Amino acid sequence: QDVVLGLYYMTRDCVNAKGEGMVLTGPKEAERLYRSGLASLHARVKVRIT
Amino acid sequence: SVTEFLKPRLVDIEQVSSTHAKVTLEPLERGFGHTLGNALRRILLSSMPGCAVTEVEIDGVLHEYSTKEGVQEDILEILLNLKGLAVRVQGKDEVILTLNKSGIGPVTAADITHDGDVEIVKPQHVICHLTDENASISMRIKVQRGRGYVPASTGRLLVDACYSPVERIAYNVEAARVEQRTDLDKLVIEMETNGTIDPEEAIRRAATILAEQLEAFVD
Amino acid sequence: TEFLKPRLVDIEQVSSTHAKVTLEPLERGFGHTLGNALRRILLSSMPGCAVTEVEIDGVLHEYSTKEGVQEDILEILLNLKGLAVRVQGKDEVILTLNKSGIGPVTAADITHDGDVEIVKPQHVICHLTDENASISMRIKVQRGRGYVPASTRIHSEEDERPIGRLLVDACYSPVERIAYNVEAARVEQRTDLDKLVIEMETNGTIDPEEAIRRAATILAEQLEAFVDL
Amino acid sequence: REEAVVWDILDEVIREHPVLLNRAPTLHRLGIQAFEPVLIEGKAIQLHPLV
Amino acid sequence: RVTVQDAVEKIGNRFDLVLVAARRARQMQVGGKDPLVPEENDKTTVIALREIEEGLINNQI
Amino acid sequence: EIKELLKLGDLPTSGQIRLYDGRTGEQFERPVTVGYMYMLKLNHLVDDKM
Amino acid sequence: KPLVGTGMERAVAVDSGVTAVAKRGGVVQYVDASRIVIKVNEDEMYPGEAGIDIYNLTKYTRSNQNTCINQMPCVSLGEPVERGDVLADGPSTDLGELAL
Repeated sequence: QDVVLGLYYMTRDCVNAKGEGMVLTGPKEAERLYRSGLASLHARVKVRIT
Repeated sequence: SVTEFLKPRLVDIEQVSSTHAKVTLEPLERGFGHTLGNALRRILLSSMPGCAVTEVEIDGVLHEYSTKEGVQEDILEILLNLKGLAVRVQGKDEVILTLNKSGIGPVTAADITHDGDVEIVKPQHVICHLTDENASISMRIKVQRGRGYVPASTGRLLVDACYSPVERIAYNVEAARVEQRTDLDKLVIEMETNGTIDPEEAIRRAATILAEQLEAFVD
Repeated sequence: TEFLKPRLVDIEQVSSTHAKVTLEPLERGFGHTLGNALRRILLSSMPGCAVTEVEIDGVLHEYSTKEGVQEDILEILLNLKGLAVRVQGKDEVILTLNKSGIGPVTAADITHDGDVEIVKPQHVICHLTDENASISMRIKVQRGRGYVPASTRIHSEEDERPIGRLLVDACYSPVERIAYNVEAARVEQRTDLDKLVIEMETNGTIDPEEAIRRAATILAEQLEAFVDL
Repeated sequence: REEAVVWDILDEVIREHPVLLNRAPTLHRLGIQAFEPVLIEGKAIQLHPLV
Repeated sequence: RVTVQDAVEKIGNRFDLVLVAARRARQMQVGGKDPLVPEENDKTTVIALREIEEGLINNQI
Repeated sequence: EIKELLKLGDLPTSGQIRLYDGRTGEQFERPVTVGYMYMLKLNHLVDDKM
Repeated sequence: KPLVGTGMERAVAVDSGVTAVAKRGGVVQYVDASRIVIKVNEDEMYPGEAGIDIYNLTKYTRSNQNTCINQMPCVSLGEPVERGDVLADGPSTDLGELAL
């Protein structure tokens, strides 16, 4: 149950957020963006993916 | 005992790539695996100095909104892909470089006008692909010295700056033991970095940044 | 490269036990990075000074009782565990205590020394409650760091202690809570210079002007392994 | 005597000897399972959360 | 390493993998032979499973 | 009436407080409940069963 | 003490008989965590008696389940007490409230 709670919380979208709407080159700088507190985790974004 | 706390040695450089390594320390006193792992994390990911691409001027554009033809991927992607280029600037605050290429095929950072004063530390970085018998593109790329990661908050095209060379850093603490107790911490630091600097030395730079703060308190 | 380095500009010993200290200026993030590192170090690793054994004249084990005293011997040990003292250049010392006649017994009754200094004379050990009543006891203090429970300690001593000693659990670490806070301040006509405030509650044996430097020292030497790699 | 060597021996004995944990009742085959042990200071059996 | 499925790809009956891993581990522990895989001071339990990974064991041997 | 008592203390009447994680000093997202439950040690303590 | 209770603790701890309860009113004459002794007042004394109620408290002893049961004083020397006041806490009580 707690694992799924965490994954639900991690993957929601909140229509207002810090750092919302920018475009990123990958998960790693997604993480740098999260961890430094520059973007909120459920903020909307576009990323390059593979 | 009273002021001779246990000190680690590196148990390994544990190296798996030139881009990424898993530098592990043992033993650390209980709880110090965070107190250093995260402290060096917060240094490494946000306050390491370095040089990065900062602004772009492709030939004749006001906004990457304009999807100029002759290129396969549109200017929004060229703009981020040029953020992907790792660069070294020697002794200067900001430096502009010029790039051009012609003929049907890819474009690479190797095609930049390499000043030698500046090193493009990964030339084989593809920039775009060209799509007509007449396809050629020419642009100015600004590179700048700065610190950390700075978002797009502040014909020029602005872009976020990746001044810190750390692509990712992560750390764990885990059980370690000696002959009579197991409440001590191991620390694993894992990091991956853009090739400007080797990681087992980037951390030695960062440990210095942190050490320099303490220099005014240490007796 | 533009890093401003800190100095520990100011201190406020708001009480005989509580104090504030401030480190100023700091760059981006370093207010947080030191702010938490020093809190976590100050809680784990400041050395201090604890009672460690007690011998009371006529008692035999922790669970007994003494005629004419208001506490079971056990609650005397729970009281002395909280007693805190400085010691000057010593790894340990023995304190004698004597009292007779009705009324409280308090740390002020310990046979004082120049080389021991007690933070709070009024910390109370028991009551005496009969006209002829007495207690005499030899409290042994040791320096140390962290916490060491007596069960592991006697398992670490490996000789057999005599009948009629009592053992207490050791709680050396002298800081009871630490808080940190970060804010901008007037320097060089510029913004984002953090005045770190660290403010602290203690058992009273130490002063921040040592404590923050000692914590910074511990950090500075633990960190050597990461530059010596 | 629990001498200082014995743990470094133990951490060689056990180093990959599966031990079988089962609750009771044990309704179905998944109710006995084997795990590689790792040593602990306390007295509880530390089980994996998902299991 | 622990999951034996890649050894079961080679001994397509899973019961025969226990009979073969035991037989081979006995040739090591009891019969006095030594492994064709590089050992890492693993138990014979693991060495014999690591001998299926080299693809050089079946119950002919 | 609980709110009224919490207001008489100088306490936050939401009952919740923002907390930080002592592993990093990061703030938790959204406040969390904090307060004085009563807890009993039960007579099933472990060394009596190991 | 539990900080939140129901006010039934003031009854369970007394009626369960394990706190030592003042049989007659008076003043505390002596206390030492083994004895408590009460100079009962003459308004509740019986005429030929010395007029002094000792309470020898039970100290560390096994419960039937091996938990200890040491009673401890709650009074002070010279303090007045009234019939039915708690003189000494039981196990799991303080000031006569239940306190598990």
